[PDB]
Amino acid sequence: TGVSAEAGEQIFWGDGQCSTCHKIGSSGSATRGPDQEGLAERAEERAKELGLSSGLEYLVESIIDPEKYVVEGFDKIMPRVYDPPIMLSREKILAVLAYLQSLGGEPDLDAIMKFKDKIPEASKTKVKPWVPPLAVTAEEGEQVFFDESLDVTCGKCHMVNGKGQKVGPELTGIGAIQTPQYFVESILEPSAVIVKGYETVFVITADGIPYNGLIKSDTEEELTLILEESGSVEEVVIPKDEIEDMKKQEVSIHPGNIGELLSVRQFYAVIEYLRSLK
Ligand code: HEC
Ligand code: HEC
Ligand SMILES: [Ca+2]
Ligand SMILES: [Ca+2]
Ligand SMILES: [Ca+2]
Ligand SMILES: [Ca+2]
Repeated sequence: TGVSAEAGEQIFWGDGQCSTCHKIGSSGSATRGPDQEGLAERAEERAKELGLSSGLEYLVESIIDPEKYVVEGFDKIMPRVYDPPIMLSREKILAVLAYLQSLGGEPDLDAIMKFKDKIPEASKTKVKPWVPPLAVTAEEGEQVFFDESLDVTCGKCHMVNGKGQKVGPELTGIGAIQTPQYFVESILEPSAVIVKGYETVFVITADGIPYNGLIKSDTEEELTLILEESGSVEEVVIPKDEIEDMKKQEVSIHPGNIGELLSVRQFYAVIEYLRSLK
């Protein structure tokens, strides 16, 4: 569809997967990444802070090396979209850059095209095939994911296509977006990346009672938390008028001991299941 902001808009909201994490003002509802309304002017400010040549250069860097600068208040969750699974082509990345410049600015197509030689070509990805060390399948991993007889049951906290229970985020579609490495880290190192909105808070009430958990809901009169202990979860409803302090902690309720609770087979099967969630 060429290199035009119009093409880029279709890709951002489509096969680039950008809108699965980013909203633009009142368009979209995704929150895993920052709202991109006003991004073109923000990029000019980022480039100044970072000693880059232009806002455009910051936008390019943000796609080609997402980890190089991490927006405050977010973790290293954005994938390299020119690598698997997304495998977004170079022409589509150039188009998306034109779209990003249109978010409060003016696309500069000649300037974008000069960055072509810095954008990796998806077909030339250097990522190696994911090969688990024993034979596992996605269907086997689905069984593990929902198995309530294990010492961890992913489905107690994550929904897929209407199955499971919501504590952490819904995982439907994540295999179209994320890498097996991100799945490994998410399972075994849960606090390395905290999905936005799923932070643990530490609350203290006026009566001196502590509660540490994630926020399920937050109304004008009640804060509902989900607490976790030994893989089980529990709700508590705290009257807002009784809250003395609340602080976000960079820690996850996803358990930290899954490497002790899943066999090698179960673990690699679950990864294959996650990859399959297109
Ligand atoms: C969720 C898994 C994401 C996907 C898919 C995409 N992005 Fe993203 N992006 C995400 C986060 C959490 C962050 C902030 C942390 C960081 O890496 O800096 C970003 C950031 C950006 C930025 C910078 C925004 C800023 O305010 O400075 C840009 C320009 C950006 N992301 C672009 C972008 C595009 C075009 C995507 C589709 C090809 C895309 N992102 C996907 C999370 C996620
Ligand atoms: C509730 C006590 C949980 C259990 C059991 C499991 N997960 Fe979890 N997970 C939970 C939360 C609250 C969060 C968000 C905060 C964070 O740590 O990032 C997560 C996150 C993930 C992710 C990342 C999702 C994303 O959108 O990027 C993945 C891939 C994930 N969790 C996988 C997963 C698996 C496979 C589990 C069973 C072995 C599992 N989780 C259990 C909460 C809880
Ligand atoms: Ca970044
Ligand atoms: Ca995590
Ligand atoms: Ca009140
Ligand atoms: Ca209790």
